[PDB]
Amino acid sequence: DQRNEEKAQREANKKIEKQLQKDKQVYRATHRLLLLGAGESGKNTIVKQMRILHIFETKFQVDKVNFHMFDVGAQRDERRKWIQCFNDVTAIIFVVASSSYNQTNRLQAALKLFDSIWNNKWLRDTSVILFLNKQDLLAEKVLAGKSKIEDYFPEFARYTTPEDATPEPGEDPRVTRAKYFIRDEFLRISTASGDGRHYCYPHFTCAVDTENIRRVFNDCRDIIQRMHLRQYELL
Amino acid sequence: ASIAQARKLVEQLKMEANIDRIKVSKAAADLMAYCEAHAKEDPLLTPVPASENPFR
Amino acid sequence: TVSLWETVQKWREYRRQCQRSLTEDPPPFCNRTFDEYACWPDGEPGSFVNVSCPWYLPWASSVPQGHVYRFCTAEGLWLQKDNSSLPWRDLSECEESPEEQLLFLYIIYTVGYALSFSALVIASAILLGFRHLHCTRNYIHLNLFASFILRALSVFIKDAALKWMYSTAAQQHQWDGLLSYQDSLSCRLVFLLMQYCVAANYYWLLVEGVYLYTLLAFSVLSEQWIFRLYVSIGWGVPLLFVVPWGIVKYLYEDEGCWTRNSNMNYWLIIRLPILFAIGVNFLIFVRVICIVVSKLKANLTDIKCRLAKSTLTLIPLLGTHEVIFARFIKLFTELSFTSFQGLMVAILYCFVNNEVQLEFRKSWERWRLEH
Amino acid sequence: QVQLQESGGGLVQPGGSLRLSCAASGFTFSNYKMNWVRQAPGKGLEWVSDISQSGASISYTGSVKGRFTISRDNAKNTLYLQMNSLKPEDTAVYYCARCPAPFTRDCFDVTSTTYAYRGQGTQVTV
Amino acid sequence: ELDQLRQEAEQLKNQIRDARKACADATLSQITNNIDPVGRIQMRTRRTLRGHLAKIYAMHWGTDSRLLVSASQDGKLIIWDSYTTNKVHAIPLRSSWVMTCAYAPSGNYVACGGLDNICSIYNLKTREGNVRVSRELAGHTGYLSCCRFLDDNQIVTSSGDTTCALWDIETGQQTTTFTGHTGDVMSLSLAPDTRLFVSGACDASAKLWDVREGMCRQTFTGHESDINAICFFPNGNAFATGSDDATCRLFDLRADQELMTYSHDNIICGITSVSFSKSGRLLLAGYDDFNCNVWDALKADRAGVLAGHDNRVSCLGVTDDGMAVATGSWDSFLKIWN
Ligand SMILES: CC(C)CCC[C@@H](C)[C@H]1CC[C@H]2[C@@H]3CC=C4C[C@@H](O)CC[C@]4(C)[C@H]3CC[C@]12C
Ligand SMILES: CC(C)CCC[C@@H](C)[C@H]1CC[C@H]2[C@@H]3CC=C4C[C@@H](O)CC[C@]4(C)[C@H]3CC[C@]12C
Ligand SMILES: CC(C)CCC[C@@H](C)[C@H]1CC[C@H]2[C@@H]3CC=C4C[C@@H](O)CC[C@]4(C)[C@H]3CC[C@]12C
Ligand SMILES: CC(C)CCC[C@@H](C)[C@H]1CC[C@H]2[C@@H]3CC=C4C[C@@H](O)CC[C@]4(C)[C@H]3CC[C@]12C
Ligand SMILES: CC(C)CCC[C@@H](C)[C@H]1CC[C@H]2[C@@H]3CC=C4C[C@@H](O)CC[C@]4(C)[C@H]3CC[C@]12C
Ligand SMILES: CC(C)CCC[C@@H](C)[C@H]1CC[C@H]2[C@@H]3CC=C4C[C@@H](O)CC[C@]4(C)[C@H]3CC[C@]12C
Ligand SMILES: *c1nc2cc(Cl)c(Cl)cc2nc1NC(C)(C)C
Repeated sequence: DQRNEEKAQREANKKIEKQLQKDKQVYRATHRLLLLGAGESGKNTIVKQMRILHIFETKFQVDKVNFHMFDVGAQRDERRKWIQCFNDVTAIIFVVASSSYNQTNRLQAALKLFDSIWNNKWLRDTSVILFLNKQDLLAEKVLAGKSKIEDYFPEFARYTTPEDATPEPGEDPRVTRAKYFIRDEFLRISTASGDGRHYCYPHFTCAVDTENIRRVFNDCRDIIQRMHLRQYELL
Repeated sequence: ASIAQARKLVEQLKMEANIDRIKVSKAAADLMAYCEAHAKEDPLLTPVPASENPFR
Repeated sequence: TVSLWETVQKWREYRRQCQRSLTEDPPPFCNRTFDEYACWPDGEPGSFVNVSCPWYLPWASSVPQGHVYRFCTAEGLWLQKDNSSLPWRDLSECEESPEEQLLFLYIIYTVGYALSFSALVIASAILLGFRHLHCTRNYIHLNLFASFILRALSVFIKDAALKWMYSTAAQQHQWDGLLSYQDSLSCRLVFLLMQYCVAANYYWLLVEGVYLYTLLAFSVLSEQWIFRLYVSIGWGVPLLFVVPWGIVKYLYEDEGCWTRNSNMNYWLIIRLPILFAIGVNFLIFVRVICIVVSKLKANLTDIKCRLAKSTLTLIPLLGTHEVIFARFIKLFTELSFTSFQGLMVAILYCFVNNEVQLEFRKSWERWRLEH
Repeated sequence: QVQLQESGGGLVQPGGSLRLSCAASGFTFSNYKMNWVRQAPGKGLEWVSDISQSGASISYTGSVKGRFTISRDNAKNTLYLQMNSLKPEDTAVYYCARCPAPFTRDCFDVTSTTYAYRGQGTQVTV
Repeated sequence: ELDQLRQEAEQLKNQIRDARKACADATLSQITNNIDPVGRIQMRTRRTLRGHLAKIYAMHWGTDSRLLVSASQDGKLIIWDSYTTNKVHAIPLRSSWVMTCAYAPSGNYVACGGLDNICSIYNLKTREGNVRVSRELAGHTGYLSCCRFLDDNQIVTSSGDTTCALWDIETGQQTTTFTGHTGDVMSLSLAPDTRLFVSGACDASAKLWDVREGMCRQTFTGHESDINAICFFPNGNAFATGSDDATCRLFDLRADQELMTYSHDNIICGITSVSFSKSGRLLLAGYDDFNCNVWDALKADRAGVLAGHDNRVSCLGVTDDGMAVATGSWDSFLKIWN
């Protein structure tokens, strides 16, 4: 008889669909984060502190919210293709080494890869959390003044600090200039294209900074909130 | 360094060069011959009746 | 139109008055006759009664020039050539500003509900027929549309049933034959359905607000269980306060098809939960507007003319028309806004919505290419 | 075949001027975004200057702004880089590259170590 | 010695190009002008298989032409019944980023591979019915982009490692490594005789490998962007490619070059998946504009459109009798068409 075997298929499918609902309740609860970065950009320490303090795969949980960070390691340097895998990803975590030298314009390399992420038509709705790492080694670098960004960016000399500057105690004007100047070199790309779909959240971090897990959590809440507010066209 | 890459690429170029290539006219004839010969066994080229369509 | 109500009350009170009047004064020509629905007055022998048509109908003051002339015989009242005992009389002779004002208002409000109902069943069909719009926010939207449609048909009923009764009674100068339906439990129960449709509309607006707010705040929820919870709330908590209101009206209150909220405290049983729904919708509305302006102020020119469009799109959805309402112009706006908010929600969330304009675009062009 | 042959490099004294011509052949030049990258001695591939398909949007690296200028001939499938007022840091093998996808503003991995649609490079010594 | 060997390479390439032009005595646009068109192919969605939670990246038919496997970014390898629309197995994967999946032609095994650089083998015909890992084929230094089960415990895996591989599952070691691609190797397609396979990479080039010998039998250039999909012609003497170039090219193993270009000026979207009809006259192509185009394989005409996907169509698949077309997409829905 074929009715009985068909009803057995229906019963197995019923069990499987119950399991798939139970698994989707976990899927749409965890947040997928693609973690990009250049060579030895200091992102490994950020992985370690987000791992222990509560490719490679990291599942952590802050404020009862689950996050999955996918450090693309043992992968080639041609990020053209596997990055299409990251559309459902809530946030592409972009780590830039602000004081990568004291090799060859790693900052302009990050600016061009950032521009290629925003103008990518599949990431035209995936927001980018931007971690300008090594803000402490850039402090001593530019306040020392032996290795400048002016030789790499002449408009830095012609750039005046914005009124929205909030220098940390110990942040001399020579460092909060380069600090906010680079940030607006990236915001020049973040605002000249794709408004309202995706958003850049630049931050200044370092290996000793630990609340980076909340700055990313706060801005992934911001990402989801703006995705909903544009689902209702409220924004 | 790159000497091994260059020697491997040139041996691959000569391995790909010494092949029995066929005229595109004959290949075109073969392509249209298969498309014309097996057109009857294509139930999407010729729309199969729904009576023998299991996906109905 | 307005109410075949109070003229019924009039009739009854009237009869009680001149009943005792006629009993107190018995005329010694014309003899006494009680037609069981009309009390006559106490006159004098040797004279005749010349009076305008009775006052219980408001249209007596429409043309006060109308008159009642009833002559008397020794046998009293007429019996007709046919098989009929109704006395020979002509009384529609005095039957054909507040009237005009309220009329234009009501017809405009019915036009609003009719357009809202039509466009809204169209919008529900649109939300149902694409199968890509099937999401949980669109399931909440379909339920909210269905509840608005339920309240629209419910108001159609609430005005057509009254219209009917008024028509019949006035038409035959009848006033009997339909009070046996007014004193039945049938129109009471359909009126309970009316209050439930209204309450369910307000609470599905509330559910829409709650869903959007929790979508912005607590994104860790099971959309299989939370959607059942939201449907259960939107369809059942209106029951959970409409049917105790019904049993309170059944136990405590009199006839009148339950349309007289004379004891307003008993109607508060359904007033306060709807006011709670409106208040929580308002709190969610202000929190979402605070969030929207925070996202706008954290961005980079003029947020005012865009916040204007956002706020004007958000008002009908959460149904924040009511926050001012919860006296002509007052009731005029309190009716017109709730009448047109169905049309406004239908447009704003199924016609000018970009995702449905995309869906529709796709489907249209698909079939276009097909043909 | 994506073919990117280049000419015009060589030896020049510090402070001179040079113009590198990128004669593209095998892919329709007007369809895809083009740019220059360079690999100075010191193991660094850096992007230099963008130019869209039509030539409307042109950016430059800071160290080459105002002194480098790029043109494009979508008809001849050629890209030019006039290198005026050269500095001793400007010694590099210059690769004329195009990003992978046409009709895209995005430009991925042109500076990758083993990109496929990157030119053969010309050495410009200052 | 490098410049002179590059000169040798360029002149040998020029020799190959001149020999191809010397083989170019005509074209299909001239010989098949006397070939009648297939008409308008108006195909409609027959079944809607829903249940995936994320983008559906891969899909493969069973040998019975009844059962599919669909791999999706949520971490699921679901076995479907297209006749009874029933899920037979819901295989959770260790790595969520599953970029490929395969149904063994014997029906016994099912593979899946992705960013973990590992091709995981699950055993379907197990004594308890519980589909369990048999092997974890590690060894690629790049993400696993496409794996096709060869018959006799062999599996042909293509990676972003720029290197293909033929693995012996029983031992767990690859017996051959196919090298020569400079870009991420994106897709595989076993020939009908399963003795040669073809590889597409992000170098816009395709390589015909001899799985028995281990040599690239043939390198086909002509595409302009990243090869996203490859599929053999039913006779195994030609294959079709789809790339981000928004064009499909049809290479012939004998003509050693392109036969036809399947492009349209109003098409600017990359082609993610390719399949064939029983006659090879209908070319199934998934697109980024959310719909599949059924190209006329002899005229480069868009014979039809399979539209109805709300997002990018990522994987196509034809039934073994050709009776239906499964189309998985980034909308998490796998639709059966006929
Ligand atoms: C195209 C379809 C889906 C839209 C259907 C809209 C229909 C249901 C609308 C259009 C006109 C409306 C009617 C026109 C006016 C009246 C008279 C009023 O005293 C009772 C309601 C009633 C009878 C309306 C009932 C609903 C109605 C019939
Ligand atoms: C008074 C009448 C018109 C109300 C009828 C309720 C209808 C219009 C509404 C109420 C609940 C809704 C359903 C609830 C959820 C689902 C499950 C989904 O997988 C398919 C749509 C479906 C089935 C909706 C279809 C429309 C629906 C049935
Ligand atoms: C007078 C008639 C038309 C009123 C009909 C009201 C209908 C549309 C409302 C009121 C009660 C509602 C039901 C309340 C409870 C459930 C059980 C839940 O598991 C599925 C939804 C379901 C089945 C709802 C479907 C819609 C529903 C039936
Ligand atoms: C007198 C009251 C009842 C009616 C006034 C209109 C109310 C409902 C609406 C219209 C404009 C709205 C305001 C516009 C935006 C802001 C700025 C925000 O930072 C706090 C909330 C606040 C202040 C909103 C509160 C509610 C608001 C004032
Ligand atoms: C007056 C009655 C009839 C309608 C109410 C008008 C309301 C809905 C509209 C009209 C003008 C609108 C305001 C115009 C612009 C601004 C300034 C902005 O910074 C806060 C919101 C606010 C204040 C809008 C809130 C809503 C608003 C007050
Ligand atoms: C009684 C009158 C006011 C009803 C008016 C309904 C109007 C406002 C609604 C109903 C149908 C709607 C259209 C539905 C489909 C499309 C195609 C889309 O690509 C552009 C928007 C457009 C063109 C909508 C414009 C607004 C529209 C015409
Ligand atoms: C634009 N700007 C404003 C500004 C103010 Cl103060 C009010 Cl009240 C309304 C505005 N509306 C717009 N744009 C419309 C809604 C398109 C007229």
